Amino acid sequence: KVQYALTIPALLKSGETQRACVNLIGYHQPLALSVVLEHQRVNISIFSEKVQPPHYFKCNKFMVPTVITNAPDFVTLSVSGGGEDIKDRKAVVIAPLNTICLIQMDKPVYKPGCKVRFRLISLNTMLLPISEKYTAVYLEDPSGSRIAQWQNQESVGGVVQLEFPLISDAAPGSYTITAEGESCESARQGFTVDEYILPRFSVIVDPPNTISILDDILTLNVSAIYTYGQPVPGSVTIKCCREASSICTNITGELGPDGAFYGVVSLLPFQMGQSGFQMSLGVALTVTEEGTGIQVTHQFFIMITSQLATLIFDYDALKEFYKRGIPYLVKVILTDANDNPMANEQVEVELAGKTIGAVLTDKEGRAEYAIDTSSFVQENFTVVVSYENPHQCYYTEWEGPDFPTAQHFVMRFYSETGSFLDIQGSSVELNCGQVHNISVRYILSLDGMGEGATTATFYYLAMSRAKIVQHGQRDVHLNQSKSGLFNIGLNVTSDLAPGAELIVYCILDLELIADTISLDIEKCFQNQVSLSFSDDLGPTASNVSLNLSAAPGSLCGVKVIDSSLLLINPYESLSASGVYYSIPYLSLFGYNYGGFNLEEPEPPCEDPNTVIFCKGRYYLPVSSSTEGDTYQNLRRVGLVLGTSSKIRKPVVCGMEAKLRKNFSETFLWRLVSVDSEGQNTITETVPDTITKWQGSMFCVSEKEGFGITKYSANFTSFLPFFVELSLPYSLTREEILVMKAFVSNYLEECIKIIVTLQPSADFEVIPQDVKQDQCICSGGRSSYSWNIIASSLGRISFIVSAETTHIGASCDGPSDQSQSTRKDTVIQTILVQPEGIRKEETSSNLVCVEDSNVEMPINLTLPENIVQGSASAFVTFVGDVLGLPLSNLQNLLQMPYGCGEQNLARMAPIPYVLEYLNNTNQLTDELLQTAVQFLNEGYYRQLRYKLPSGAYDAFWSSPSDGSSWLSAYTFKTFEKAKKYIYVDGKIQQQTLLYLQTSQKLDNGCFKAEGNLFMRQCGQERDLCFTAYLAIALLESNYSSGMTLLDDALGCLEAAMSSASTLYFKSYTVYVFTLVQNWEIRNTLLNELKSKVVSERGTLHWEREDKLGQEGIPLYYPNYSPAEVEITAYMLLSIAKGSDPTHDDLTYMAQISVWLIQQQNSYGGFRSTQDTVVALQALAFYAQLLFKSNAHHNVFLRSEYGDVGQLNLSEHNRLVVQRLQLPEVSGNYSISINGTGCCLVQSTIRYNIPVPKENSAFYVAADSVSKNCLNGVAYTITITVSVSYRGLRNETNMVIIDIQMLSGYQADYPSLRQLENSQQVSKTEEQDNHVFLYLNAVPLKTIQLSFKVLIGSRVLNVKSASVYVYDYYETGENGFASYSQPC
Ligand SMILES: *[C@@H]1O[C@H](CO)[C@@H](O)[C@H](O)[C@H]1NC(C)=O
Ligand SMILES: *[C@@H]1O[C@H](CO)[C@@H](O)[C@H](O)[C@H]1NC(C)=O
Ligand SMILES: *[C@@H]1O[C@H](CO)[C@@H](O)[C@H](O)[C@H]1NC(C)=O
Ligand SMILES: *[C@@H]1O[C@H](CO)[C@@H](O)[C@H](O)[C@H]1NC(C)=O
Ligand SMILES: *[C@@H]1O[C@H](CO)[C@@H](O)[C@H](O)[C@H]1NC(C)=O
Ligand SMILES: *[C@@H]1O[C@H](CO)[C@@H](O)[C@H](O)[C@H]1NC(C)=O
Ligand SMILES: *[C@@H]1O[C@H](CO)[C@@H](O)[C@H](O)[C@H]1NC(C)=O
Ligand SMILES: *[C@@H]1O[C@H](CO)[C@@H](O)[C@H](O)[C@H]1NC(C)=O
Ligand SMILES: *[C@@H]1O[C@H](CO)[C@@H](O)[C@H](O)[C@H]1NC(C)=O
Ligand SMILES: *[C@@H]1O[C@H](CO)[C@@H](O)[C@H](O)[C@H]1NC(C)=O
Ligand SMILES: *[C@@H]1O[C@H](CO)[C@@H](O)[C@H](O)[C@H]1NC(C)=O
Ligand SMILES: *[C@@H]1O[C@H](CO)[C@@H](O)[C@H](O)[C@H]1NC(C)=O
Ligand SMILES: *[C@@H]1O[C@H](CO)[C@@H](O)[C@H](O)[C@H]1NC(C)=O
Ligand SMILES: *[C@@H]1O[C@H](CO)[C@@H](O)[C@H](O)[C@H]1NC(C)=O
Ligand SMILES: *[C@@H]1O[C@H](CO)[C@@H](O)[C@H](O)[C@H]1NC(C)=O
Ligand SMILES: *[C@@H]1O[C@H](CO)[C@@H](O)[C@H](O)[C@H]1NC(C)=O
Ligand SMILES: *[C@@H]1O[C@H](CO)[C@@H](O)[C@H](O)[C@H]1NC(C)=O
Repeated sequence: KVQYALTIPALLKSGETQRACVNLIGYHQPLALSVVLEHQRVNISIFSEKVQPPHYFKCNKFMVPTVITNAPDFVTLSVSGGGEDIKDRKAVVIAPLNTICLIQMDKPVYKPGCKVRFRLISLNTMLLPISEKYTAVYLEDPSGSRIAQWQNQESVGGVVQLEFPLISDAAPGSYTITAEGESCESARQGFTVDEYILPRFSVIVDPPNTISILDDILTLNVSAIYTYGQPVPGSVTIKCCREASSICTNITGELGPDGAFYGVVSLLPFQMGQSGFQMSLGVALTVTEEGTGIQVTHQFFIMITSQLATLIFDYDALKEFYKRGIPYLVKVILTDANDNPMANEQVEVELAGKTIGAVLTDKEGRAEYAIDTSSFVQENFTVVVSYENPHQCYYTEWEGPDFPTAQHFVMRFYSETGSFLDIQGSSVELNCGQVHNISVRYILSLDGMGEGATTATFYYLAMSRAKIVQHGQRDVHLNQSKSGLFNIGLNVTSDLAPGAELIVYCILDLELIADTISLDIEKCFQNQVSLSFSDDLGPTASNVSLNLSAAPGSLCGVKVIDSSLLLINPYESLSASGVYYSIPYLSLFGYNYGGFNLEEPEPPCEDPNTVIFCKGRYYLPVSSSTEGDTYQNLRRVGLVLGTSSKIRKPVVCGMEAKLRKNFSETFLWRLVSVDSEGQNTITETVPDTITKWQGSMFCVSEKEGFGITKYSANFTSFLPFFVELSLPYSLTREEILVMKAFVSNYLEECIKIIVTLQPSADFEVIPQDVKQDQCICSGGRSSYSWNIIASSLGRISFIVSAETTHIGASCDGPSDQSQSTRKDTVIQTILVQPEGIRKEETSSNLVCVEDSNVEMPINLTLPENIVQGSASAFVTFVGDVLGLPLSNLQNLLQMPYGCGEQNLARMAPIPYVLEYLNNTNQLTDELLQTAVQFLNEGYYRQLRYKLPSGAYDAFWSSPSDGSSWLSAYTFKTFEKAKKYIYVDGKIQQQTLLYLQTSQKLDNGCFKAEGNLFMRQCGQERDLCFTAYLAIALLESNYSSGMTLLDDALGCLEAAMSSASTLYFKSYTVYVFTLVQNWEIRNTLLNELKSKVVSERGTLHWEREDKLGQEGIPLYYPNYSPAEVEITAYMLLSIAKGSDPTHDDLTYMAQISVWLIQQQNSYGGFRSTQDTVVALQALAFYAQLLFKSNAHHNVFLRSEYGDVGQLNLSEHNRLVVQRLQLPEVSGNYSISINGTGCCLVQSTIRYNIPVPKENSAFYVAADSVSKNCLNGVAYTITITVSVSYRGLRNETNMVIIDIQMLSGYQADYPSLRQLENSQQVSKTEEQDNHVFLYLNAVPLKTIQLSFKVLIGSRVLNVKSASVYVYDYYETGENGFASYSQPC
């Protein structure tokens, strides 16, 4: 006879080689086989062999033709021979496959100020590199807007390397990535960038997390640590209790040796064992400090349990089918409390309703019994196990059983002739390169394969992902009668991916009996990599050598990362399992694939009313609904058989189925290629940070594949001799500060040390007369200190030193030849600044000389009551009119930034100045690069304030329903500045749509949102906003056909009779110049020209604020910021004329000289909204006046001699000439000769001691101590009061900046508390100044309060200053003093 079997997967994978296995047996004459995978048109030739005598088990390769959409095909088998011929036809589905794109994100957690290092990898379905082209690689901020994009990223070796710096702001959240490709669909990825906050404490506690009722002691192992690993002396108090139904205890302790508290808590006061239960013991632990009153609180709940003993079923062994004659292996796992093994115990197993086993455990709660399954013909067979011991404490709560109990429900396994195969499953990860010997048990009954032959062959098959690999045959000699086991020599290799399913079957005479399991294989990646450093230990500035080897001809990307991250976010992208799980169809399940059943029709149902004469009684057929046989053993692995033998159970009708570390950057990111066998040496330089240096790589090759390293190589860099200095940021003149130098020894031998401070003449040092050579040893640190007099000015550097005379063997034993000399000197910086506040006085001038000479003097007069020693006289020359605001673009104004409008002053005038430079043939490559960098940084900073509604608002920390004016400003600036840097079009579209929806048409006028920007225009706020919206629309390159623009022009047309405001008239003039008009613009500017204020050679427009024209109630400040904006629009409008005539160039000069007069030493004029417009107008005006050569030589003289002889030319046209007068009270006179226009600026810088003598913006600051001890107080509390006493309608956004009291620091929790509370819109700290942005300050006094810690202690502390000023009008300001509470 002929018995045959095809084994093929049901779902073939297109384009990759698979295997088909054939199992012919029984025949005697030679045969001729043919297997064809009938595609649409072509015939494949899987087998075309001449088969010869019996036992033909061969499994042959074939290539699946590539197909783009899953399609069903047939497999035909022919057995043509001399005798019987067999024809068979099964069905399979050929499926398509994509290519996989992966993102390697090194440094899993990111912080602001870092560099995100991409890596795109494209792979075939088999892990091989392919060339891939990308078109839409870009990032996305948590707000959902694209930040950066790359175009046409071509892959060189299947890997694309990208970099992206992250701005110092870096809005915390989860940035995402999109990487669209010609084959991939979306290679999405995520970030976990978090705000870098470093709390001064970190408390560590590890509760048992579960306590039994019969427990009397609860032990706590709690400690606390600083940020940099220092002990925290103080008091730790812990209070724990619980509620009862419908008592508390508390203990305290002290620490200090190293930081540790063994907080034993007795449960006797607690009602453990009584009705005062709540199943949860709450615990609150608080740690404090002796000096500072700051405390850290940590609360956790400890579970209260009652089930002391637990018995469970391990669902790895203990299969769900029972076979006749094969013992059923019952394995029970016994654990107590928090999952601990048990000693010798008896678990009683009930088979059906009677205990049969009484199994003793194996000293680890791993008990096993062998239920004899012979003569079981039932269909359910529920086995139950229990922990019967009438001594344990088992008081259940949910009215459950009184002893641990588990139940397992099984099924019956069918086989026609009577024979069964079982495979002893494995519950461990099988390693690569090792032959394994999985065991198979078999019952092979009589009346089956045939008595008289004591030999049986069991065929053997494995399935890795969707393909058959490692076929085999194991033949057994039946020396005994019918039972036993044999070993399967499986050869696990890298070609078996995770999840390899094993199949063993035997074909007896008419029955094919098969059993399958689901082995787990470790991930080996068919490649080998041997990343390894050349030394585990080294100094902090050593030359690290790295020796990597892999498969020949491999492109191989390396990475070295601080492992401090892996203790925070242990989720590495591109792990050993992510790659493998990114593979389609790695474990077939059934026959339903792509909407195709692939299942042959069921056989006919046997009639259940036909009697049977079996032994002596009539019988009737019966079949279980839920059962298992060979067919359900397959159809689960996924194979397709075509055997003649029976593989399905019979069925009868009527019974159917129915962040705490300062980790540094990755210092190598190379992508090296491997030459020959592979001995590449990667050489880099280690950074200074003292951490771990775990190294990994992914190492692809076009021939074999890539192998990720398994155990990352580890490196450690440390300094044997540590010296550290702690200093405050700034100090006050003639103040006695103490220096604290920590010297530490990490050598195994005890050492001595001598430390010396280099004396200097700039600053004096108090001779402390302290000298002790402490015999410090391993794990120790000293606290040598010195007294420093701050009798100097400005920047001073402190240098410490060491000599390391040690006598290593303790102190008595001489070192001899053990060490020679260790040198470690650390530089430190200090800035001493005179007492008082800073003041400036700038008088800029423009010189227009045509072969003439100018001898203007310098009119400088230091004010009376001035601090001596703080005085400097400064002179600035620039070769171009708009030349100075080029080196100071990022710091155009000294004001603190952080609001929406404030931020649009470091990127708003840069497009205009760049356009001016490009137009007057002066742009340079590096200057353009710097301008682009500034623009891009500004875009990153400003993108943070965007609301999801599409509108832009200030104070992202305190959102309020968007701000229409700020949205218009940001939209206009982005549209103007999208020529150079990348700008998302969706963001502009969304903001424009928000402007669309912001109709709110009060009569014919638009209405603006927010109430903190046009606070000075009065009731005309709507008209002013409409005019500004029109200005933005015109100068964003929009024609007058838009609906918003047409409506705005219609609104502005009917405004001449009303709108008697000199602020609104300027806006209307500018918009009617932008919309080129001859009559309306002309008559409006003719009206405005009448109200011009004339000075000596300069013309400008005052605010014309008739309401309250006085000088005492805060109206004396002459430099009103408002008039600068109006004059700048006036200059812009007159410049944007039809043809500037000779009678109008003089007007240009007379309006520009005054405007350029109000320019500070940095470029900013008066405020952000003013300096932006002033710079734009100055750029446009200087566009119309330019000299090719512009010869200028300038020299400054005094009554004693000539200071300097500077020269200005084309080469010296964009760099600023800076000079300092040696004498601050001299008699100086400058001289400029040549032709052209130049700027000369003379400034005086000094200090004044808080001139609080007059009526102003009333500010009063005072303080209280809380922890005042022996003089200096550890914690301070500042409370300030602000009130407004001027004559204005309402006030605008105001800032109060407080200078910290010498060497103190801001209390970040207190500042954050002020931020969360709704009194200050935003709080910021930098360089010992804290800025608080108040939205408004009314006549009613506003009181604020916040705390301040102590850093480096200092005595003889002088006063500090609190300064309040309106951000948009610095004329109304107030000063207040601040003193130490003690
Ligand atoms: C090729 O396949 C066809 C079915 O399309 C079938 O006749 C047979 O398997 C092959 N015939 C020839 C002539 O190769
Ligand atoms: C498959 O069988 C054919 C029969 O002639 C044989 O020549 C071939 O080497 C076998 N293997 C492959 C991969 O074709
Ligand atoms: C713990 O706090 C409670 C507060 O009710 C107090 O009564 C008790 O005295 C405290 N424990 C100690 C040891 O002081
Ligand atoms: C913490 O570690 C173990 C675990 O509780 C304990 O034996 C040890 O005594 C504890 N150490 C301290 C300092 O409490
Ligand atoms: C099997 O049949 C018995 C008969 O009463 C029934 O109690 C049980 O719930 C069924 N199922 C299992 C898994 O034992
Ligand atoms: C598995 O067991 C068989 C028993 O004879 C032995 O021959 C073989 O070497 C074993 N394989 C191992 C231990 O890897
Ligand atoms: C297992 O497979 C590997 C890879 O082909 C081979 O090198 C090794 O010799 C095999 N082991 C045995 C025992 O055949
Ligand atoms: C590389 O190492 C060598 C000696 O090991 C030496 O040149 C130096 O330490 C390293 N190179 C640089 C540039 O630091
Ligand atoms: C953290 O980063 C580096 C150390 O590698 C250092 O330059 C920087 O100042 C550190 N910042 C803080 C706050 O410690
Ligand atoms: C390196 O560190 C890893 C961290 O888990 C560790 O498993 C490994 O044993 C260490 N050593 C080497 C040589 O990888
Ligand atoms: C500038 O100084 C030179 C002398 O160095 C003098 O001859 C000349 O007339 C002055 N003026 C101009 C416009 O060159
Ligand atoms: C400028 O000159 C005037 C004389 O008109 C004098 O009063 C004043 O002190 C000088 N300095 C300043 C800064 O105004
Ligand atoms: C400068 O202006 C010219 C004039 O069209 C333009 O082609 C060029 O791109 C501009 N350069 C820059 C850097 O914008
Ligand atoms: C925008 O500028 C382009 C010049 O690049 C100009 O052709 C166009 O008319 C302007 N306006 C609009 C609405 O495109
Ligand atoms: C012009 O400036 C250059 C710059 O080095 C230098 O020759 C000198 O200062 C000037 N030469 C003159 C004034 O002849
Ligand atoms: C400073 O120069 C001016 C020039 O007129 C004049 O007052 C006098 O020569 C000098 N004054 C002094 C030195 O006080
Ligand atoms: C300032 O504006 C307010 C707006 O409510 C109004 O009282 C008046 O027009 C002005 N004067 C005073 C004193 O408020």
